[PDB]
Amino acid sequence: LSDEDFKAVFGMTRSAFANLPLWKQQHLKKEKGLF
Repeated sequence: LSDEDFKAVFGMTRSAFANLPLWKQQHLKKEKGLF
């Protein structure tokens, strides 16, 4: 994903996303249908 894609998809920056606990990364992806 591009940096702006991360912002559009997750409502936070790439680095912010990568800094979340893994359960939370997984949940934020799964609720959108992502892997």
